[PDB]
Amino acid sequence: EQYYGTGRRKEAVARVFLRPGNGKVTVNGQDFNEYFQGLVRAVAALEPLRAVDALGHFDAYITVRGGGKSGQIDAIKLGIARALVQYNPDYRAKLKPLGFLTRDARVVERKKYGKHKARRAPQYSKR
Amino acid sequence: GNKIHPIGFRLGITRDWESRWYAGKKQYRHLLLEDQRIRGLLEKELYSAGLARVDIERAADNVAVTVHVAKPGVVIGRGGERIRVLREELAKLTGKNVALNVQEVQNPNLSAPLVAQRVAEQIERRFAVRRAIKQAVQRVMESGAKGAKVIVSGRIGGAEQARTEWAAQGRVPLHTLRANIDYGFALARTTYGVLGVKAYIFLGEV
Amino acid sequence: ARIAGVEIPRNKRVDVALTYIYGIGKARAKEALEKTGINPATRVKDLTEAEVVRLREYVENTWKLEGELRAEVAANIKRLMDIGCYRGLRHRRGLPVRGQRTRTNARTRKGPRKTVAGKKKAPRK
Amino acid sequence: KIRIKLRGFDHKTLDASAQKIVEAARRSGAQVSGPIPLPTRVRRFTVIRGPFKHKDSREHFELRTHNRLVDIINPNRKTIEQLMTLDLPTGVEIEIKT
Amino acid sequence: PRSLKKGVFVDDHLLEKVLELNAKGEKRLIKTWSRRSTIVPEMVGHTIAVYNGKQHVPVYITENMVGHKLGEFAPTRTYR
Amino acid sequence: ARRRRAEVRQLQPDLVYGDVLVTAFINKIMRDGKKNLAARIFYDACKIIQEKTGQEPLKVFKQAVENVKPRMEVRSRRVGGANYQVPMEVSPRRQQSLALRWLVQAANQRPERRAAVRIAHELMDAAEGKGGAVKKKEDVERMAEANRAYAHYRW
Amino acid sequence: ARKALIEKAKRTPKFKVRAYTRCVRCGRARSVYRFFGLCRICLRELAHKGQLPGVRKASW
Amino acid sequence: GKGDRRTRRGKIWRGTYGKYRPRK
RNA sequence: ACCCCCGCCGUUAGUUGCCAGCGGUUCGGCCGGGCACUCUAACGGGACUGCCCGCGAAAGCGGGAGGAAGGAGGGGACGACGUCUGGUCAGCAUGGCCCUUACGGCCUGGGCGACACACGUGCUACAAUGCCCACUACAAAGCGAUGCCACCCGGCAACGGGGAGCUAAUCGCAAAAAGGUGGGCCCAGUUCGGAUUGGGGUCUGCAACCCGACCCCAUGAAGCCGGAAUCGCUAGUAAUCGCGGAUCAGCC
Ligand SMILES: [Mg+2]
Ligand SMILES: [Mg+2]
Ligand SMILES: [Mg+2]
Ligand SMILES: [Mg+2]
Ligand SMILES: [Mg+2]
Ligand SMILES: [Mg+2]
Ligand SMILES: [Mg+2]
Ligand SMILES: [Mg+2]
Ligand SMILES: [Mg+2]
Ligand SMILES: [Zn+2]
Repeated sequence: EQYYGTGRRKEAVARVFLRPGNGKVTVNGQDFNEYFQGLVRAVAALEPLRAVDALGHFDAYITVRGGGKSGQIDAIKLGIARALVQYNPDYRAKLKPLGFLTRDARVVERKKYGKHKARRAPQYSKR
Repeated sequence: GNKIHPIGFRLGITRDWESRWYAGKKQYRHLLLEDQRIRGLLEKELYSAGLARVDIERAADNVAVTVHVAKPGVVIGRGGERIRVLREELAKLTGKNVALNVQEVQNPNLSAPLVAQRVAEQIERRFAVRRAIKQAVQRVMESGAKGAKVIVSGRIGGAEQARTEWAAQGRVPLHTLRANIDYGFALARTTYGVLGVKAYIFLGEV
Repeated sequence: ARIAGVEIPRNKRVDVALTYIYGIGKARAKEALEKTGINPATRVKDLTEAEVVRLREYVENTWKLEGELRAEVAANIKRLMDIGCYRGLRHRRGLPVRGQRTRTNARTRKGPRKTVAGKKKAPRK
Repeated sequence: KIRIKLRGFDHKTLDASAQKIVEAARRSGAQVSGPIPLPTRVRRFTVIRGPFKHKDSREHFELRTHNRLVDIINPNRKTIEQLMTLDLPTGVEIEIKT
Repeated sequence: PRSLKKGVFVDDHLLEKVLELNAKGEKRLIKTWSRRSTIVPEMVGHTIAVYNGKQHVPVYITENMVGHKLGEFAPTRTYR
Repeated sequence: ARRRRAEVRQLQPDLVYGDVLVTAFINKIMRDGKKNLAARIFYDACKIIQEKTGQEPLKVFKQAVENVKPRMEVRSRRVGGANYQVPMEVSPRRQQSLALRWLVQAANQRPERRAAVRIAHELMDAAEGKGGAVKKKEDVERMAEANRAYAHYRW
Repeated sequence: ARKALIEKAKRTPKFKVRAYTRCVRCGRARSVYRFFGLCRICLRELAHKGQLPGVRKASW
Repeated sequence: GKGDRRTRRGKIWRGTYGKYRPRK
């Protein structure tokens, strides 16, 4: 009837809803190719599908809010990866070795004082 | 010149605030300046009583104030005549209308502020600094405490060169964020100059 | 086509081209073309004798341009310069007028650095 | 429909406070909307550590304010009885608008 | 590209003191610390002495220098 | 790197050829992390290699890298006074880094106003064995083997 | 921070632009925070004692 | 660029609005 | 190590949230409704070389499984006994010395903003992996009482007049910018770059000459990638892009 998987990346949340069907994707309304209009990376998000020969067998409604269309592309990629497991829990065996079921914990680094950008340290002359 | 205040460092845990009351934007700065006015007089007065802390709770035009002392008597007064003078001298400062409780200090020998002032005074009377210090650590260490330490600033004995005296016993982990170390500082005006006094007392842990 | 005082902007978009005039900027460009109703994109060469007349006339007569303008500006400066006007003295002395720092960064108004001898050991770093 | 809004500095002096208000009125009115959290507003004070120079000393201080809501629809006298005068915390301050 | 808005400012120390002299014609000198004030026609012909912040310099106010502000005619710093 | 032997970051394959080496090259084109413009340029280029060249872009590319990888390079070294330039092999790893870097560099050294083209044309020239990229490569080897006397300082 | 120069409390600005914060404890006019009436120093001193209600040490 | 006070960026950089970066 | 922020899961809580799921629609999650989900904030779980193979006397090293994650998972707070006669009596405190019609105090004005020059830290840039115009899309953390300012009007505009809501997860600052789409520029000191200067004007403030920021017109400099020498950063880091805050009338 329906399947779920969230998915978060670099501060992005993607609600992934798979549903046996054609293979289209409605990201926040616009078509998959409409929200990510011209982003050589987009293709990534659906990689967990091709992982187990899905896509042309499922369908996906997706809500995405937070971060940037790049982070969303990874949240969504994780969503489609999780949801694809509630469906058949047997997918892990092949879906995980790729690492799709991991939550990239790489986040912006705090901006420490004394320094220009968390690390970028100010420069000196005839020290 | 390193190391943070052992209290301010632990405020989240093993140590509560001296003024716990909500407020904001338009009031906070006014409602705080007051607290300082309060504490101002209490320390200027209740010296001989042995001041150690001045909790100040609030809710609305009915302040708290719970002065903590070693000699609760000196505070109260004869039959309670002084706690009348002050408690009144109080509203002549804050129309707010406030109470004035008084708790007694169970062994002023575990009150960093006291141990400090204790030493600060001796030094003002011209006692041998190192002695006064060792003694103090002993008293504190000799009546409970899993650790203690005292530090006197400089110009020890009126010496032209500012020095710095020590003294310590048992664990006194300033780094362990959960120690529960009472910190106390005492000044010490003198013919030759100011000399700060620091008292550190360690109790339990968790 | 030649327009204002010895003006001959050619082979570029008319707007761009009009820019080549003393008193005309990217602003008056789109306007003079706006009013005189001419495509701004037309290459000056591809213009029309009819358009070159409405432009030549609208512009030359609507704004104070070229020589006559430099005459004004020069005239102005001369004035606040004749009267004890501080601002005028800044012109004489050749230093920046709009109240900027003259301890460093004033080369655009001073010219090339005029290095002199100095004092070493006194960390001028 | 009595909307309560609780704010405090201690995230316990509220969960304690606002929780009393829940168990109390849960015996004289509706069933309460449960104490709903609400984002916290933090105030940062970045200060130079020592006096005179040392531009890169610093050390951060923040004054985080917490909020709680609750919401009791179906007000019924006894509700305004179990609540009206039975609070306890001092580091709290309420505002209610039924 | 200066600008005040609506209400050309002029301290009335010298203002109501300059026009009072307009009644008997003019006068022979003035002296105000109000270098903050704009110059109005009534000042023309006159000779107001402005303050360096140290001295009172004699400034003959002519038409050509109306809109300006007195101080612009009494230099502050000393250079070269 | 005093402690470990810093392992190589492994890159996610191409979003079209699924070739890691490509991502690498694209990363060398990128600047200010504007990885889209970077990816585009390399793909537009691949389509410029399709038109003007009846060959598959991917193979033209790899061919290029190949001719641009130096197999010997000179590394300075202090040996009794002077700093003799010792000639020596080049790690497989370093060969790539240099090849790709050199390509992008020479590519941005070309005249054609369009970024995507400079890459397109540079790659091709490289394949044929000509171009600023292969120059540097052959210049390097020349440098070594011309200092092959101090090669007994093997390093 | 001379008594004499703590005429700031005088209101009488003659014009309200001559008004200026000043520390409500040391007179440290130079970097007085509004929300406290205190200067960067005193603010730090008191925060360490705990006399600044709900003003813990930041970190993240 | 970020410096031309009479362009989009020049306005954005200077955090302002005018004939070159209207409110909308 | 005990504390804080970020990674995964669950409980409690639902005016944040969504047809997830149903009916309606000015089809705006707008309406009813619903807490599932995102989230909000409080608490609980989870990692310990705990399990498997290999070496080792042991500590542990290598490898593998599970897992969001590991062998200190990523970033903070946190700085030993002491050193430098380190820094600050100008934050405050304080010994000693000195001044008391004044080395005190009030005021107006000037100065701290001077320049032939030298250096440090930076901003903007020299351009096509770019600049300009238009259209269109994703963020976080913050701040708001005379304060944020919706929307409407007058102005090219700064801004002015009018005026709703907000006491602020429910209103405002706010537009994110880089980006995607379409057009223009066509390699030129240029639709690069904006210094400098002339003029007009807004705004704060008693007051913007000295000495404010902003807007519009004109002006349109040096600069075509930098000698010797020299600085930063090991990953979500550098690089690059915009957003907020404190101080604060305004603002350099
Ligand atoms: Mg950043
Ligand atoms: Mg002021
Ligand atoms: Mg430009
Ligand atoms: Mg073992
Ligand atoms: Mg530690
Ligand atoms: Mg010294
Ligand atoms: Mg000194
Ligand atoms: Mg200065
Ligand atoms: Mg209008
Ligand atoms: Zn202070």
